[PDB]
Amino acid sequence: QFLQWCTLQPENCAVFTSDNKEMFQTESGLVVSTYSMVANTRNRSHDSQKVMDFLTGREWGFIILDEVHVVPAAMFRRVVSTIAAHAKLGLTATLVREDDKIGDLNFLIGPKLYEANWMELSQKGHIANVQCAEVWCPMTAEFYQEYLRETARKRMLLYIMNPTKFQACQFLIQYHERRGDKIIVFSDNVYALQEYALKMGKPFIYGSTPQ
DNA sequence: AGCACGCTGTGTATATAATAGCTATGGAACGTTCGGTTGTACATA
Repeated sequence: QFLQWCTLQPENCAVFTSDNKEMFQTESGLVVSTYSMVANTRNRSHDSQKVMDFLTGREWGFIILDEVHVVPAAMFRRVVSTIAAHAKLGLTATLVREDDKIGDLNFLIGPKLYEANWMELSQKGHIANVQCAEVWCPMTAEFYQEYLRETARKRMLLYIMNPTKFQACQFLIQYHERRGDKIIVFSDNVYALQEYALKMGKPFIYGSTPQ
């Protein structure tokens, strides 16, 4: 995106991820990295230790914290202190977290400059309109009976795999595919994700996947 | 009938013309047959 929208020459851009760790040697350049590769404290590899020293030694002029709703976490906030910078910007669509650490952003990166409405940009053609829906798949009699006895932690897997949900997902997928739509099926539970994918013969992605 | 002797043809040398037929002898080509597990974050009960 940086290359496409502005005239940033590729020579001055270095991506510090788990794959490649080379750093730009030109006087002034750009580093696009991740919190996991910059907030680590205990164990850094030899290849990743020179890069971190390269980041720390120089006095940067600007830091862009994408998805800044995770910076006030227990350890991610450490990067805001270690990295030297005279300007800090936070970019996030959602500025909410379950705990009370959201307010910590004030003394980490500063105040909230601007906010934008969602419907205003939707009616102006800048973002798409969505008809949100919530389908009620009544649990079948057989599955439901077990839901009463089982404990909290297993009850989750029980009400995620009820057959009616399989039928509803299969019907919607077929209906929208006929409409020439590209569908995404989210699932935080990996076992259900694999079971659904192998049952419908569709690709799936989860945490164990190589980049 | 075998051996000695006389007679007769053949070869070798020389020149020469005529003629047709085969032989060498170089020169050129083509065809056949041998040398994955650990450890730490993060988000939620």
